[PDB]
Amino acid sequence: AVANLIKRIEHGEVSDEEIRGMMKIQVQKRLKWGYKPTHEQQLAQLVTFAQSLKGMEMAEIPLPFLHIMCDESEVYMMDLYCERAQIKDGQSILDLGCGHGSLTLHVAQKYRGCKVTGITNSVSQKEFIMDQCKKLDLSNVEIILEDVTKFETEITYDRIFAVALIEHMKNYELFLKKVSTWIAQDGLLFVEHHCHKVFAYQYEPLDEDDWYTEYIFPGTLVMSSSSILLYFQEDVSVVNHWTLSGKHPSLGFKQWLKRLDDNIDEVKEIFESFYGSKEKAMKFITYWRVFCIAHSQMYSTNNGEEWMLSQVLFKKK
Amino acid sequence: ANLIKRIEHGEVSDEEIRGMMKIQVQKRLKWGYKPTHEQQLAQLVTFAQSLKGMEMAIPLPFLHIMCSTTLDESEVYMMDLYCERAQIKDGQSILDLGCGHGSLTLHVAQKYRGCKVTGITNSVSQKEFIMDQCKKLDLSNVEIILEDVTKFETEITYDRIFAVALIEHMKNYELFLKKVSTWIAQDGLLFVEHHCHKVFAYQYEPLDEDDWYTEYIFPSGTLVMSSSSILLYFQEDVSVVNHWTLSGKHPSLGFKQWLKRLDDNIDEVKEIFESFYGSKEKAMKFITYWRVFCIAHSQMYSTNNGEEWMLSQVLFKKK
Repeated sequence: AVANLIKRIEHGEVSDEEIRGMMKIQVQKRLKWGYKPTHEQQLAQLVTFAQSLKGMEMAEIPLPFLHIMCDESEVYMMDLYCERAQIKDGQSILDLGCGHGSLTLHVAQKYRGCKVTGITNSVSQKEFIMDQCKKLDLSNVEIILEDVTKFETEITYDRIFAVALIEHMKNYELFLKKVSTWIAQDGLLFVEHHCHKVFAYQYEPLDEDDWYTEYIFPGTLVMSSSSILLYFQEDVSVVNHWTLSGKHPSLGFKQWLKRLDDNIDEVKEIFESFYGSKEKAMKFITYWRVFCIAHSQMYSTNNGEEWMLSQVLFKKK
Repeated sequence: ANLIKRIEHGEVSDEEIRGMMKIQVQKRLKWGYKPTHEQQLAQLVTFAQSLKGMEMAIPLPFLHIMCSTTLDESEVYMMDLYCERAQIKDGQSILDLGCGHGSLTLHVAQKYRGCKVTGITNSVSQKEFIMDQCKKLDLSNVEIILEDVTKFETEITYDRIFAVALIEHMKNYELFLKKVSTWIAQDGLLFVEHHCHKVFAYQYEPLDEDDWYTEYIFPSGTLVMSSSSILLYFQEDVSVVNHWTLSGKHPSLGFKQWLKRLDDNIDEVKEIFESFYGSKEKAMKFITYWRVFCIAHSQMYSTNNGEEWMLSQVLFKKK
């Protein structure tokens, strides 16, 4: 019944510093769980995990919040995406899970001859984007409101982005097979995924003093490893593969935390309207604070050489 | 330069050679390991992409001599492990690329009487070291084709293909696997084993002015040491089904055992080679080369308890 610690964090009786201390322990426990004494064992563990994903299913916000939130490190990364995806003016572009449309809007403005199509889960996000289009006068963008795991079209695209989407997937084979059908002749697919450098795992509690896992990930999601997509090349082939150290996401979470805290009184306002309650507002806020605190700590581990980012460029076949 | 001459006349002990290799090894590790995963990975992918621009690629009495575990037993254990991981079954057509001594080709053909086994060698000799074995063992399910795998063309497809100790001699893995993929039958499999370093890959180019090992052992052919995961980046024409590694202790042990049999029988071997090469010292020079090869590589694969250089095995299906 570990479930008491939370409202303590939640009335603020547990400091950010204590939460980092707690995550340090969680990190050491996860690393010890995953690492193996020999390469033979370490690799077997990864191939066995990849095979298990093939037995799974592909997969399982107020607008004043998006306005407050949503910094040129974001710009750097998005230029890096365009360069590694070899974007050229004139191409048709598909953005899978475009979210806040940060990438969709950036490409549309940089490459005015491109046609950029975004696919999103949410009304609020489609709204934020297509009304970002009106202020930059972008005629460049179409947003389709739909489930990516359910979407399909006769249309093919020169370039497909899949950033922050793998994190919600389990059966990578079914995902890449479906996406492969949308790739035009000589088209390319760019994927970015948070990972551990060496091993993969499902978010399951490590022992009965592990609160992080069920708190942050209440059913079954997967942390990928940096090389795991190399074992899913039945329908696409790898063109290139890069990683970036955990310091980059670490900083991202800390900056996001800062923007939230710097604006906390108006965020606290927005979520009371949206949720109709101060208690529920308070618990959205606490969840996302702990998320940033805990993941900032996680990605910083060992100078960013444990958890990190993986980017993979695919072509069809 | 003159270091080489001296080794050949036996004024450079085995222990000195092991020591020289320990030094070489520490230099190669320092050269290969990078401070960050970003750089480490970049080094590997850039190396694999460079392979895509490259080309693809003994007296019988010696073979009769050389052919805690004994050498014999570990060899049998390894060939049973190949048959298990390659999912061999009685009745399959089986292609052995670079069948060499013909050990695996004969092992398979003997165990699965219903299999047809075809081997490929580019040798005057090895072909009937195998074909002599067949007439002896009274096997009729073996055919050996005299040919360079590099230029070999066929329209036949096979349920199972073996490529063991072959990749070590190749550079452009992309070209190799494309040609081979066309020989895989419907629902067939390709089993590859290669020596490698666990993390990084390299061409055998001298690390510095004191690097005698690289030129002495790999004069040219601009040969390549693979990494354990490098074939993952060569999946345009084949798809990985499984992937295993075995620690360096296994090949290290093998190199030690081979040297022991060579040394246990040096009288006969010198006889054989100096007859065969029509020159005594030219025979001391081939013998020295293979002794140094075994001593150096036994030491290399032993490094850090077998966790640096090792064996990688990859099972592929057709795309």
